[PDB]
Amino acid sequence: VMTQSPSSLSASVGDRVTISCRASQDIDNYLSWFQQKPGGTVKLLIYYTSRLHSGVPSRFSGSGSGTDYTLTISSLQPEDIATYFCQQGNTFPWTFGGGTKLEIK
Amino acid sequence: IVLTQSPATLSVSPGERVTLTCSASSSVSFMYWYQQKPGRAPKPLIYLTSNLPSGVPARFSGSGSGTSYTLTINSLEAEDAATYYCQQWSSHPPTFGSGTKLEIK
Amino acid sequence: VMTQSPSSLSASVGDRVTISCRASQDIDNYLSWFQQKPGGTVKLLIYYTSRLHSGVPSRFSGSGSGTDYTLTISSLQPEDIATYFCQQGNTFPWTFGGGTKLEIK
Amino acid sequence: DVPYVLVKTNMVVTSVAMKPYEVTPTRMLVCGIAAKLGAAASSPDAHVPFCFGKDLKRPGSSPMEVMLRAVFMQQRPLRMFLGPKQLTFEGKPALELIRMVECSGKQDCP
Amino acid sequence: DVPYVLVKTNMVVTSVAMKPYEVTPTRMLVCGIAAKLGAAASSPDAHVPFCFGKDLKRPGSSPMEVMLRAVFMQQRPLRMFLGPKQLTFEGKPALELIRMVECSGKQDCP
Amino acid sequence: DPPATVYKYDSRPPEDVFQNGFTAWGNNDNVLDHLTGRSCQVGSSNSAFVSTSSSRRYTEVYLEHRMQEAVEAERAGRGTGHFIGYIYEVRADNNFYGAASSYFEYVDTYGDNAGRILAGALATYQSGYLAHRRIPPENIRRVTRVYHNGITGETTTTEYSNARYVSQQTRANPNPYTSRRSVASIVGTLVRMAPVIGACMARQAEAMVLVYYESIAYSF
Amino acid sequence: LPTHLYKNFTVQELALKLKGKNQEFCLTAFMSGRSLVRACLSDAGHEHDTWFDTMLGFAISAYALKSRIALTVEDSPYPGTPGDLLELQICPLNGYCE
Amino acid sequence: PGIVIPPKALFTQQGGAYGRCPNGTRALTVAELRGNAELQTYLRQITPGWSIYGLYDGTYLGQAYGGIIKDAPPGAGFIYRETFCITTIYKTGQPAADHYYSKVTATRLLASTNSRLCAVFVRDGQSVIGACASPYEGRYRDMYDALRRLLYMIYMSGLAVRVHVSKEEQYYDYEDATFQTYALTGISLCNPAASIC
Amino acid sequence: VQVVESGGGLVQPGRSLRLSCTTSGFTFTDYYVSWVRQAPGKALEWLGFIRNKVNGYTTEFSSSVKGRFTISRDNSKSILYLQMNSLKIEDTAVYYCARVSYYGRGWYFDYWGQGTTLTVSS
Amino acid sequence: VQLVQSGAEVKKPGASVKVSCKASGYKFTSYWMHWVRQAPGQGLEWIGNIFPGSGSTNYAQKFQGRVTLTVDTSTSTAYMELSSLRSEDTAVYYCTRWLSGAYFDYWGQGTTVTV
Amino acid sequence: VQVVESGGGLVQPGRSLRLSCTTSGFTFTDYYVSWVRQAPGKALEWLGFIRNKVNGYTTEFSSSVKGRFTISRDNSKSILYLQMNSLKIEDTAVYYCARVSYYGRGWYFDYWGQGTTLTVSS
Amino acid sequence: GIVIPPQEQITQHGGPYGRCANKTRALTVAELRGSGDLQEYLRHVTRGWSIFALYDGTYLGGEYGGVIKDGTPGGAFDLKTTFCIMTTRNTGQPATDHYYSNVTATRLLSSTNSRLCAVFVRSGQPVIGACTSPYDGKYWSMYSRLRKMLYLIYVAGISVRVHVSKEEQYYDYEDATFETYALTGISICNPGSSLC
Repeated sequence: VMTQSPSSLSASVGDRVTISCRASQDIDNYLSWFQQKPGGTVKLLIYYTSRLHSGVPSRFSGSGSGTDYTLTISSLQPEDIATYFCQQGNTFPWTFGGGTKLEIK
Repeated sequence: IVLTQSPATLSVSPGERVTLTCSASSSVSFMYWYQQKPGRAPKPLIYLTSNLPSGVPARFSGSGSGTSYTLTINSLEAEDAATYYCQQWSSHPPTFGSGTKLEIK
Repeated sequence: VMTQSPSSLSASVGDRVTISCRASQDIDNYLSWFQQKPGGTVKLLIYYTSRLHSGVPSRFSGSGSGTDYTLTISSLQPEDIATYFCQQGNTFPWTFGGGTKLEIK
Repeated sequence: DVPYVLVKTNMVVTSVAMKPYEVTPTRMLVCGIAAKLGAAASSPDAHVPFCFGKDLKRPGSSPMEVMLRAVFMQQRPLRMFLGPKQLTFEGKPALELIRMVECSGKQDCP
Repeated sequence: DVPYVLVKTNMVVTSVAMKPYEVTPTRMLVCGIAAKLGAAASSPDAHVPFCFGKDLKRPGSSPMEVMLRAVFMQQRPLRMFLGPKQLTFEGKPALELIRMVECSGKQDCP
Repeated sequence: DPPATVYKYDSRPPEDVFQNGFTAWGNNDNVLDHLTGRSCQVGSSNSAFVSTSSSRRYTEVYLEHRMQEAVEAERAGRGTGHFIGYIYEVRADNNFYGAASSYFEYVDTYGDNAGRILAGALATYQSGYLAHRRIPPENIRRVTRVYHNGITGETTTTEYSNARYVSQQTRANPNPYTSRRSVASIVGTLVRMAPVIGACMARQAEAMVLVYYESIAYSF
Repeated sequence: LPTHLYKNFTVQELALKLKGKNQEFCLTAFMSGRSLVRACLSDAGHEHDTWFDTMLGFAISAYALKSRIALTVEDSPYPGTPGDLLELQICPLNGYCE
Repeated sequence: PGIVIPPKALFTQQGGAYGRCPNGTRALTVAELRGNAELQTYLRQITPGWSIYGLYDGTYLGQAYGGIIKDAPPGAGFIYRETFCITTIYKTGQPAADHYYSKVTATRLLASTNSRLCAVFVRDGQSVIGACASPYEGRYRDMYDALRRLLYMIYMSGLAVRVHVSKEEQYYDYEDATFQTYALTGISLCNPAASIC
Repeated sequence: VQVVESGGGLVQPGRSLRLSCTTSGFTFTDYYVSWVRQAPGKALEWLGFIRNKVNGYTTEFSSSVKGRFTISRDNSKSILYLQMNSLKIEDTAVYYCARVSYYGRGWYFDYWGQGTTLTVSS
Repeated sequence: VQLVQSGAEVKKPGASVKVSCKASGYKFTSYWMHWVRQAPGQGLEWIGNIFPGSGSTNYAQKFQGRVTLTVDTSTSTAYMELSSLRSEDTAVYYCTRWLSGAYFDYWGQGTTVTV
Repeated sequence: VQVVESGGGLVQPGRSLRLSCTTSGFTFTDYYVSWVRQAPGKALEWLGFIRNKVNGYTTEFSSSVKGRFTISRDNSKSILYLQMNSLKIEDTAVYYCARVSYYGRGWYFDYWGQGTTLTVSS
Repeated sequence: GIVIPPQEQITQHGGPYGRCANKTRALTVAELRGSGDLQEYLRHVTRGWSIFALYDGTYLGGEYGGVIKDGTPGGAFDLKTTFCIMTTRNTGQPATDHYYSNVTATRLLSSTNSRLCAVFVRSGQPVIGACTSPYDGKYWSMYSRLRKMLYLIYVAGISVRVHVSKEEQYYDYEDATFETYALTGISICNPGSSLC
């Protein structure tokens, strides 16, 4: 079982924003983040902890250990409005998070 | 290996600056130096090159290159009345210079 | 058995002469010649069919194959008066000829 | 004796020796000294003995001996598994080698 | 197979191989390629193959293998007895070797 | 394809190489004598071919073994335990010749009775190139000064740039070399032990120990 | 019987002969500026074992590489005779034993 | 980029104590453990009661904690009493035929007390296939004394070789291997003029 | 590097169906591919994956759908097939086929495709 | 850490002499010791060295067959023995320590020998 | 090279006699030696030869003389002897000592001596 | 000179089409010419118009009269009989001990089973030959030790001493100008060493 917070969040252009995703027990740094725009295409942002996938701008970054891991966005732009997810990869079967909806005021 | 020093004996006025050179028949990487007093054991003075040991005053320094090394005396006193030798240990067996004694005017 | 002909033959100075020498069957080029001076002297002249022994003058010559073998002297000189023979070495025991005399008149 | 197996990384084999086995006449020990490349002169891994017992009742080189000869002649780095039991060499304790693997790369040889 | 034995002269070994025996175990074949001096660039007398067998119940090496290794490493001319039987090699049939001597000079190796 | 850069190992200090470069010894230009090592032996060193390598991993591992020799030498009881070595960068030009292709040309031209199998293996292993009689400093570009400090074990690498290097676009000669028939006799090839490095390559770097290669290739 | 250790020597000679009903193997060491040391090994007592062949191979390999060796010899009960070989060690290549 | 995952059936019931697995057997890596769902599901019924288990470069925890897997530097798993070991042979049950490769060169070695001598053949700087040979076990064990001489010969020099391979059995000696290993049944030196390689 | 899915529509209860997942741009015999599900009012759940050539084309399945949904490869056409022996009402979802990579000691998804809709109704 | 040695001797030519150099203050097993002599009005000269932990020794070529270096662990004293003395052997003999690096640090007194 | 015979004179039926052939100028242990006769009426008849060191100094004869004449060597003096038994009333002939050389793949003679004379009367 | 084999080594059944049995080799023409007993034994057996072929020529027998002819090497093996002779003989001499001082190995010979032989040289001329075999002979147990040193001397060209035993004689070489005996030792020595 895996959870996230906040369920929904809204801000403005230039507001530093962080998302908290946590697990039930030690996972040994195996979290991957995903971004799903309304169009239905699902892309990868960060696969191993705190390392950026090819094509993702340097704004996104992550940190953490043990049970708590936090994704951080330097600044929100009009093209960042989507839903984000966190996925674990330590033990089969893999489990996905509940997702967080991020709007722009 | 053959080592040559010059002059055999050195004379100088107090407080001046003087140097001695010991040459070699073949090139060696490093040039050790030793100080020797009459009726007692000699004591170490420099190791490798331009590198002083603990306790020896900073008023002694040396420099040089392949097949030619020098020892620089920058602050003369009555204590410096002694004998100097240079040693190689890059090719077995080691060789010692014949030495040079210092005399105060 | 082995035979020769003619028994005797004569010539003069500068007269080319050839002697015949044959065997019962093919001897595979193992035929030799000899020169027995008028008294108490034997010297080899040709050992293979055509190969010449050292010390024999080059005027002598020989050729043949199968059962027919001949010896030819380019020109006769007085010293040539002697008796000549033949000998084969294909199989044991070796056998000699009857002889041939060379005369001058 | 060492209570657990030790794993050393990036050593070479620098000598080979032969000596009769005292406990039982039907064996002998092949012994050598290993050194860690570029290690500290005062480090405990800069000089280490090791030995393993060969059998005599069957002719032919054991799989260990050929590899040891090849590495000794060519001087490649390798990873060696040492322990747990100890033997004697040069009048001093020495470890027993169980496994021997040549080095492949930085992902394998830290 | 050729019903009569052939003899070759001025042959030099250029390659060796090793492969199992098809029809019955406890046997082994050793094979190679021999080149003839003075042969044309596309001559049929170049690259003549040869094979001979080995018994696996006797350890060590038979004399033929030792001589083959020596003359291979030193690259000397030899005299070859080949045939009459034939053996498989790399999808092609190759003749058998029954005796092999090194040449000394033009007296017996024209 | 022929390369543009070649590398060589040496111990002579860089402060005089740039004014002198490297030079051959004599006028013997036979290829097989150079490959077998007979022309690089002590008391018989008379060769007109300077030998260089075109792969840097081989030179680096060679220098690493040379550096490690001093540690065991000191531990045995002789030498301080400090090492100074160098690796050089030389530009390739049309005057250089390959070794494996020249050896195969010689073997093809003069027959298999004059050939030696392990000579070609040594030539291909070391990927060597022959610089003929002279290799001028104008092709020298950069040097690496490797220092081993025995008091603590730290390894230090530094580089410098030549002030006389000249930039030109020229690559190695594609045509193999041809040599006359040898007049001497050869028993074997000379090879240094641990690692396997050709005699002619290590003799110009520096008693020396040389052992026939055909004697070690099989296990006794 | 006394036992002695020799270090940093080089193999100079090598022989294999038939002496009596059993084979024999001998070698001679050398170092500059001192005496020579000679020892022999016999395939007697040992039988149906591969000890002799392995020691022969080791000694031949040591001689071929022209490397330095360390040897242990047992004192001969009477003078002027080779002793009995006990242990052989190969010094590091291009170097010296410690 | 990947690894070869050993099958589940090779799991040893009697684990090695303090890192010494029985002869002819090798320890297990964490990467090879994270890629076997069947092995992980099977393992949950065997480790109760707050236990802890060691691995080659990690540590395994029991069902009381929840089966978490954690990484560690090499050699850190033998400090604990119990360790996982896996057998290193596998009979495929497949028909045998002559398979071969070309232009290869041997570059690696491996051995233990009672195990095969193995090598890795590389073409153009990349691994191709692995081969092994034993004098104590297998169908082709009689050829060890013969093949080892030529193997040592081709090791010392950079001669190109053609390697013959039998696929009736497979070996899992090299840990975290990125290639397959089979048995060795032949060696042939390369020769272009005769069209071999 | 992209991947496209085809097939879907309406399947009655007790009826079978097979989907498609066609790839391009990458060597198909080297990499791992997998399948994902997304219930309308729920999160994402994982089904299984097929291994590559070196591992011998073996497959792993999740306990939810054990012995119902198989996976097959067709190397000559670079097509992935997913068979469904039975379908029920609860199985309506958007299906994704995705790739798998390998880092130091792990596995991660890196491409996803575009998705398709499958519905079960009467 | 100091080094203390014996006194000055006088000997008849043809005999042999034996000199001691006792060390104290540190673990003597893991450091080399060097032997160097100085003739009157002449430069230094190297004899040999010994490692107590292994017992291996190295000698100069010109002293081979004449000198022998021994060490006693019970008293931590090193012994040097030279045989077949001649008139050229009159010199002052020193014992010094090596650090497996760095430099010679601790010397000793004279211990002159007259032949 | 010089080869000279000695011995002979006159002999009566049933009396033996040994002839001497003494040589110089060559290594005696490596070559062959033969004895030939010239009874009145030419027709030189070959009798026998002795071998060299490499073959063990064996002997082969001709005709039916086997069991009558023998040949022995004294290698330290370069002297060879020929022993005869009961001389037949017709054995009268000049005996010749000659050396045998080997070339190609056959044999021949090369050098000849002066000869010795033996007359047998009653 | 040329070594002429003895008569008692003839085999009763010649090789079929040019393959003599094991431990056997064909007879050369030169050896045939120089033997009386062999010629005598060849006759009284060959009859009709039977033709026979030798290693380096041809033999005509029966009613031809016994005519020997020279030919190219291995150029007549196609006939149905080739004379084959054994290459082993017991001498009956006691256990001697002989050596030949400085010698260098020059040639090697081997065949199926049989033995490995070497020819030793001094300033360009043959001196003696020796052979070793793991299948038969009094000194079969010494093969595994001598083969290593023989390989080493051949490859490295080492000047060595040779211990030989004259109990057995072998005729493995064609038209040999030297004798052959059984090898029993080998030693690498300095001048005047005692261990030799």
